[PDB]
Amino acid sequence: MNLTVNGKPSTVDGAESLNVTELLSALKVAQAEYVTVELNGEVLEREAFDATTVKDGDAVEFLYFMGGGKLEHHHHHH
Repeated sequence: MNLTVNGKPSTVDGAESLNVTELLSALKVAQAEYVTVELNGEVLEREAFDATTVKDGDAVEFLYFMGGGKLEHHHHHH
C-alpha cells in the first residue's frame, strides 16, 4: 500500500491494513513508548497508535528526533 513518509512517495509491498503501531514496527522504532509521529499533519497520542488504522493512499510522518553525543560503553565481556 502507498504511503507518503516524510514527503517520500513510497509504498510498502502489499501490507494488508496496518495501524500506526504496525507502521512504528514496520519502520522499526526502539522507543515504542516515547515515539513521536504524525499522519497528514495530525500528531498521534500515546494511545492513538493502536486505534488509528492506516491504509493505501495516506501519509505517515516518522520523526528521528533525539540521539546522544556520547554513548560509548560497549557490552564486551570475556
